[PDB]
Amino acid sequence: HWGYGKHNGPEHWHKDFPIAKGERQSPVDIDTHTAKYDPSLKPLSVSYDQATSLRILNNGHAFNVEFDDSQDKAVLKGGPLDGTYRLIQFHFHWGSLDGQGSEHTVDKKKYAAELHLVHWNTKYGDFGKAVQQPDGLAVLGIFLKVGSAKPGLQKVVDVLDSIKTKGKSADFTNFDPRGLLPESLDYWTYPGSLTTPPLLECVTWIVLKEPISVSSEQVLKFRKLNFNGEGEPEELMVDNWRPAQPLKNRQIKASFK
Ligand SMILES: [Zn+2]
Repeated sequence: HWGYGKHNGPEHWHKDFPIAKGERQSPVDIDTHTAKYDPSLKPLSVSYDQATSLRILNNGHAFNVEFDDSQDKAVLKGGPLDGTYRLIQFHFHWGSLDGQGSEHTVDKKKYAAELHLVHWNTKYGDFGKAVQQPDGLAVLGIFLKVGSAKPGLQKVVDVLDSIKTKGKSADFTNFDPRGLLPESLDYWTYPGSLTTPPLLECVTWIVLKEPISVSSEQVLKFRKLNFNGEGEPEELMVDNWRPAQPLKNRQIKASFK
């Protein structure tokens, strides 16, 4: 019964998920002056040309755009990563106001939203096995700021009315996630965790420096979603972000000078 309310929000999660107070929790604040350039990192390889989206689901905490992850069709490689990571889903975190919503922060700055493209390491066979490993997942995080619209987001925004409430899904084929990426792949990377329960410490985070712009109208549509199920009291799906956690014994590395 975790969520983002007063009585069940991030500050409560540790009671059911003690790993919430662990050594490599996410998100974190990215202190840009203390991140260090690492010349031995590579460029990221983001290979989404064969991506096969299937469905969009309101799971009660966010909406997930799900992919076919039964072959190496949309993969992330390179950067800090060893081996091949398959795209399974993406989702967002966002605020009630444009001044908050991101999970990671940059010099304490909060963005209006944050996109998470979730990938699992093929050496572990399935997502469920991958999340039990320290190098199981790679999550590409992309900040959203409010300004110009993102044309490649509009197909997502337009289906949201059909998945208003928890448990609703809709077919969502032929969506191209390349239309959600910024121009630059410059990034920061560090070892962390899922940002939702069970908070497993299985993620190599790759957070892009360049935000994407979305319009106020696009984010407004996110904010019409509901945390509740149909026929339950309406609670808008807003402020579905975990705040920054202690960095502890971690260094954030930069791919760029
Ligand atoms: Zn997320």
